[PDB]
Amino acid sequence: SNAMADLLNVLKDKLSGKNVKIVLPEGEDERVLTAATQLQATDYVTPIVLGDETKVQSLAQKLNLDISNIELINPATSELKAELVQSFVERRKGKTTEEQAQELLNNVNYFGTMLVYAGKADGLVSGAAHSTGDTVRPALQIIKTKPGVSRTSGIFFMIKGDEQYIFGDCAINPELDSQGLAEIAVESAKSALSFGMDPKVAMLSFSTKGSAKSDDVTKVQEAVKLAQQKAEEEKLEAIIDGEFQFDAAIVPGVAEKKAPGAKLQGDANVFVFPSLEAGNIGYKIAQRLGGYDAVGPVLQGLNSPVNDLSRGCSIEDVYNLSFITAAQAL
Amino acid sequence: SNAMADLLNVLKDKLSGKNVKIVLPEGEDERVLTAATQLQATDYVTPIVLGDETKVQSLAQKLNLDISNIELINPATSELKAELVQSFVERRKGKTTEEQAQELLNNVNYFGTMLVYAGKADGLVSGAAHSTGDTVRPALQIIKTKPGVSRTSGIFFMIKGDEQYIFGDCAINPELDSQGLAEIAVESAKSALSFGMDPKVAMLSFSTKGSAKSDDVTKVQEAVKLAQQKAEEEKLEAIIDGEFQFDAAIVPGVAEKKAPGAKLQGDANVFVFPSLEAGNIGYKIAQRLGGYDAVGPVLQGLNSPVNDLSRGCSIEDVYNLSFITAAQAL
Ligand SMILES: [Cl-]
Ligand SMILES: [Cl-]
Ligand SMILES: [Cl-]
Ligand SMILES: [Cl-]
Ligand SMILES: [Cl-]
Ligand SMILES: [Cl-]
Repeated sequence: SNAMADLLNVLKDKLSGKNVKIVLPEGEDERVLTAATQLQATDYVTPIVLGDETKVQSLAQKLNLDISNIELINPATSELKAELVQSFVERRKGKTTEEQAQELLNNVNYFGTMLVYAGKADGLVSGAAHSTGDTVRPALQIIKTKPGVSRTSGIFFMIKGDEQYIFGDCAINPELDSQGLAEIAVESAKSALSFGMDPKVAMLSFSTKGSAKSDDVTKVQEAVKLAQQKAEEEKLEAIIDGEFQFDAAIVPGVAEKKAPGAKLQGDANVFVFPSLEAGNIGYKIAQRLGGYDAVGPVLQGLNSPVNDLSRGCSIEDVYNLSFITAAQAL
Repeated sequence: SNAMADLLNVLKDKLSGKNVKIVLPEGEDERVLTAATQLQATDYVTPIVLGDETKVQSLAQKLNLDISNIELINPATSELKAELVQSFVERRKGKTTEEQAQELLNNVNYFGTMLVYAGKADGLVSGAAHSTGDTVRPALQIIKTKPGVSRTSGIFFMIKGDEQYIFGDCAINPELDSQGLAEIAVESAKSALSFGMDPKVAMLSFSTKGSAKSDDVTKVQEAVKLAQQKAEEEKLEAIIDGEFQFDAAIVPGVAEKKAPGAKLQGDANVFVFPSLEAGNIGYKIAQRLGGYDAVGPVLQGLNSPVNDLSRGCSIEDVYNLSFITAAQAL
């Protein structure tokens, strides 16, 4: 099996001919620039690279890359800047002056975020470069969360051989109550659909179907009710159930004994952790002790997708995250 | 490798000739009775089986077991009952009458617990039989936690091939603050020593050494300080450190990057989870996705050890848990 290639093949079938454009603000980053050349040579994702044109071209030359067919935009000299300034001023509802917007939009991450907001591109991948802060920051200001969603959350694809799961929230929210967990469950189901999965979402705990009693157990039980309510409202093509211990969620024989007649019978493929402590630890255990590759974090909940690279990313990481982001944009 | 046999070999070297006696209250349980015969045929653990003598002998016959060399005690007719009644009345400080004690001590779990308290046996393993409640309940009343320990906690040996880790608290305490986590860390270190390990205890979080800020991160940071204080006080032969994400605790290269100069460098063998949600989920992930066997739960913190079997245990589980309990008694 080749789990990463198999995930990409599902995303490619969705993306083929859709012409999705992903902004890569960090054109002076070697990994990003090289990944842009690779994406350009597919049909699925069109990279829009930002930076100083002379510096980016010099870096390409150093790297022995032909970037002549890549769209490369320097914010300060772009014919689009004027419209993006005006839109950013309108979006900010008077919180930013025209002069401030003219200044801010010279920043590659702000400019890139505005390309997405203005419909000139579909999503954005950044974070490889030290000068990029949190990729998500301008996105929160400009793009915002989707109607009905309070906050972003972070998911990972956990992949090994022929197995592919989604785990979340593993990165973002350190304090979660029932409403927050239910939000994560619904967003994760939607993300799983974007990625071509048939979502079966287990809300995890140390209890299975009332086997323990505590405030944290009640929290997850109430989250299941709210998530099911939100899903059914929207006729989401997903099953959401809980509370389950991890084995009851993923082992049919355990489910049969501990959760008889539940909607899930040990066949979950999306796992919602009851806290960030649990999720961060749990994906790291699956990664190291299970030998699963952890692809992410992938952000969900925004009106348009943006995702954040590690400073230590590889070229392949940029390529893969660009595909994931492009799939999210559909 | 044979991870379970290898753990038993360490425990056998400690137990050889020490004549440790483990009470098995459930002599009318097939698994327990068969395990008693197996333990009797070693030198390490002496089983003290309780029950109605005629019923236990009839069950042995049905099972084709020779139990003639096993110590078998019927509480109601035991020559020891009178002394155990008097001791139980004294231990209860007037909360139980002599008549009530005479009645209660006919119960195999109470009688067995009193054998331990009175120094007639060293530990106790129960829980296979439906009529046994929580094995620990009489223990809490009679044996109690060790001086300086508030509560029991539950650990698992996570074993695969040549790898052996301790995870806790994975079973008992649904609400833990810094003091409670520090208690678990110190008890787990002590348990690891009992089991022949050189304990390197990582206190887990979603943060590594200040990489995130939240109340839950502060909780674990403060727990590390308190645990180190308690360990150093007692010149415990253990290292306790944190806070660590799971990969920083167990992967040297991650530790070097994320926790430079920390006391642990990716070489933890004892893992203290920041909550029961995290621990219960985390061991189940290690078990199912990692293919680790999870041996437990093993209780720690009592003045004398008692441990609890699943109703669905095997014969081997009773045998193994008897060895673990006997090791704890040293
Ligand atoms: Cl559902
Ligand atoms: Cl669990
Ligand atoms: Cl990355
Ligand atoms: Cl230490
Ligand atoms: Cl972690
Ligand atoms: Cl068991």
